[PDB]
Amino acid sequence: SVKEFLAKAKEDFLKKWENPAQNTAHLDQFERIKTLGTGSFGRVMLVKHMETGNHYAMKILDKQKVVKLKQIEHTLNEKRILQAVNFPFLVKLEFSFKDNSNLYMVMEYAPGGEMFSHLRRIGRFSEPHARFYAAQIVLTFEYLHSLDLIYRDLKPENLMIDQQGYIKVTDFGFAKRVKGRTWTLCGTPEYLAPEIILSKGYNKAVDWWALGVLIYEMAAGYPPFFADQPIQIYEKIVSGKVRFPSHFSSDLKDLLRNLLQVDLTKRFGNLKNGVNDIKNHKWFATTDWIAIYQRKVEAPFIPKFKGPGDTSNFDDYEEEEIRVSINEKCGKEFSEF
Amino acid sequence: TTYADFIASGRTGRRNAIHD
Ligand SMILES: O=C(c1cccc(Cl)c1)[C@H]1CNC[C@@H]1c1ccc2c(=O)[nH]cnc2c1
Repeated sequence: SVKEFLAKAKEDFLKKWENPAQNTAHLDQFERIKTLGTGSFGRVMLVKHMETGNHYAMKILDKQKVVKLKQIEHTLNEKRILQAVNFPFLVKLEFSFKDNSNLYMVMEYAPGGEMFSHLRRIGRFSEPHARFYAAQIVLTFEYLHSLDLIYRDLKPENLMIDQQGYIKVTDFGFAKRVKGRTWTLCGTPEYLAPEIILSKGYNKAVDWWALGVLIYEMAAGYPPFFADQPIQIYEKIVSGKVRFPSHFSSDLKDLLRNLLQVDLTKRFGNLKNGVNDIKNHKWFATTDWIAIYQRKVEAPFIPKFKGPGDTSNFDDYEEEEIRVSINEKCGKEFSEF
Repeated sequence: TTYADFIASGRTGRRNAIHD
């Protein structure tokens, strides 16, 4: 059903895109519990919806800090896109609202924690393990790209593991709906396509370059381009000569040579055959793409569970009180949120 | 080894985005 869904999906997304849901909950409806992660101008907390008992992950963003770091349009992008999309491997936005000081996005909670945690701990994933995850990302990008959405921040830190061991892509902070090309220098250094670094203008093909980095990092335990400083990483990316671990299969290597491809006219995902150049690659020969979509494949790794509200798969973070000023801040800037 | 070089680097923890 990786065809029938896409058709109905565009019509549904466009309606929500053009008429976004707004102000669908209030802060006092949630018991805040624990910080699950942190960002440039906020944090994500585990919360319990008191009325239903459900647990959620609440993203809290300081309006003033968003403005100061000129992320207003990016933040409006994030919420407008998240409220409009629907796909098995995307976190759900359940509620959103704002108060005098903050913006709130209440999302689905992924008890399995971040892929990043597991990947660093174990060192690296086997190729079948990496393939299982990578298949979900390919399907997700097929979906997003069908909607003229670019994602622009793929990395293990932004991929949650759910109770069944399947991926939930989170963190739509740099997502953008764009027909044609765009120019913002954004993303994470290790994952940036050369087009981005060279400020040439770029398109959805940067996400497929990022898929190449992700698969490399999953199977190797380290990314293809690393250094101590971003500029040194950028220098390696633009030079662009990837070298593979000796344990990489010939098939994996061929796939990565076609994803980590500087030439847009040759990069898989960006040819006339689109995503099927990837789906049909020999490395994915064993993958049942429909089974993956239907979540009927046995996950390689099911996280250690516990009664909802358990956060064993998360790092501990310094807790801070959520202050709400008696005066409204940046109201005009975030009018449509 | 490349792995040992990665582990000795300053970028084995969570990586910050850039913007823009
Ligand atoms: O904490 C986070 C974050 C992401 C963007 C901005 C700010 Cl302020 C914080 C993200 C970043 N990487 C993952 C983290 C996170 C943690 C848990 C969940 C979750 O359970 N559901 C949905 N999104 C999450 C994001």
